Amino acid sequence: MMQISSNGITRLKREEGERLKAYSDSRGIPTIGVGHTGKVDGNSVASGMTITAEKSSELLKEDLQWVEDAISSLVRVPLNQNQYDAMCSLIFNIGKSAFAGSTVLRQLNLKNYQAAADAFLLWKKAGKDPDILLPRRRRERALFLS
Amino acid sequence: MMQISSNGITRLKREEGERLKAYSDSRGIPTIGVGHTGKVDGNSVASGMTITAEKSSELLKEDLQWVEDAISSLVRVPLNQNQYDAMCSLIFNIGKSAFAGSTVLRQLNLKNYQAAADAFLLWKKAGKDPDILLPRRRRERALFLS
Ligand SMILES: [Cl-]
Ligand SMILES: [Cl-]
Ligand SMILES: [Mg+2]
Ligand SMILES: [Sm+3]
Ligand SMILES: [Sm+3]
Ligand SMILES: [Sm+3]
Repeated sequence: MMQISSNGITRLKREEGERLKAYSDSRGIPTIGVGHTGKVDGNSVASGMTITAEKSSELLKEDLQWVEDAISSLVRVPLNQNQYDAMCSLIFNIGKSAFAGSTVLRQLNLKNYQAAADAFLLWKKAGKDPDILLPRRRRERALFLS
Repeated sequence: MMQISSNGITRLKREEGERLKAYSDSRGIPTIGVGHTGKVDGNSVASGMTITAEKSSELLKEDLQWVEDAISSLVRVPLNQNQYDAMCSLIFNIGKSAFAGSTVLRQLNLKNYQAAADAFLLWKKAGKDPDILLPRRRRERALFLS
């Protein structure tokens, strides 16, 4: 079945940021790679853990299973690989419940692909800045339409 | 099985912050209550949604089930309610994986309850600030020991 591509992983890494040495996120959660909070090689992520870029990518591919599963369960129209990779990036950011209720999903399921692409641009607010995610949304939209 | 107390809910709300009007968090995820990002009454959280404090408590108890499950799974020794409530607050913050690997847990299962309490104070860093969570940890430690 369809899964994120290597291009999709590179682009997502470059939107999210990669950190190959464990750190504490802004809430206090030990994290490594691209948002990996679970174990690595059977150990809890903790200060002192390092990983390779290969490991970071393989951890991300596994952590995306909920995203891929959301696409499979909710999306009822065909997606090309660029569309799929762009959707993975959006959903990994905004989360499953936000995606489930989104205009992106509604439009895609109507086979209104251009309108679905445009509706990425709605997911632009974070905190006190109403458009800080808009550049990322524009890049994802461009990937979708590629 | 054990469950969080009313006092434990009140204290956790104080630590986390409760927001009765939907907002977009620092990452862009629609959120309401005490960190609830899932659906509310069957619908996605979205701008303009407001909930009551009692609904916020209901959603928090739903969102704490993984925390209570983690304590039940991992801790094999007796806990009084204050200890339990403090642990709920720590874990809800640092996550299950971090707790599973922690000195808090290892010490607790050895029945070194004072050493477990003091190990709360290790979970103090977030982002680039080495001690930003220390005041919260001290309050949780005080609850644990009370
Ligand atoms: Cl692993
Ligand atoms: Cl309500
Ligand atoms: Mg799947
Ligand atoms: Sm490999
Ligand atoms: Sm898997
Ligand atoms: Sm500080």
